[PDB]
Amino acid sequence: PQGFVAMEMSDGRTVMEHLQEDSAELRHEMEELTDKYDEIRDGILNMPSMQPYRTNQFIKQVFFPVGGSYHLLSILPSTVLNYEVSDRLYRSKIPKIRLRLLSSNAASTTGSRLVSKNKWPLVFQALP
RNA sequence: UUUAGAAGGAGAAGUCAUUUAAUAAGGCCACUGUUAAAAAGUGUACCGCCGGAUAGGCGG
Repeated sequence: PQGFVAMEMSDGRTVMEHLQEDSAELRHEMEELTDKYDEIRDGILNMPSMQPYRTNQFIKQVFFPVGGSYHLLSILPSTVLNYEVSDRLYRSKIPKIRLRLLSSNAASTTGSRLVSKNKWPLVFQALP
């Protein structure tokens, strides 16, 4: 579905936009291929929000002091910011570094759409 | 109690061949360097005698 949604129609706009519009062009296109179009659209537009329910050895877990007690933070990285920053730094003169480490297979198994698009992100060079 | 904790990046190799950088030219004019210092520091040692004496002591 992450590939399906990312396709561009004849006007160059995403299937996401045409689904949100329920555009007659997309309805006509899909109904020529399947009768399930209404259920596909409803499922895509009604995807649940990802909720944390557990933790693992692999998530970075960090103690932070609060009033002499310590809370146990679990740090989640942000993909929307990583895509946005990697985009905006591609078009600016700021001192920047490109991380080029993820393979395509590794990026795919992160399971994100944006990480598959943004496998080699640009990032700020915060150096002395 | 720290985006915690972990890590072998590695082997090998012909860069070669050739070449007009030339032509020309006013750097000139003016100018107050200036007053005042103990070279000190005994620079330095000498010649014998006792002692197997390299050790360690002596007179002048």
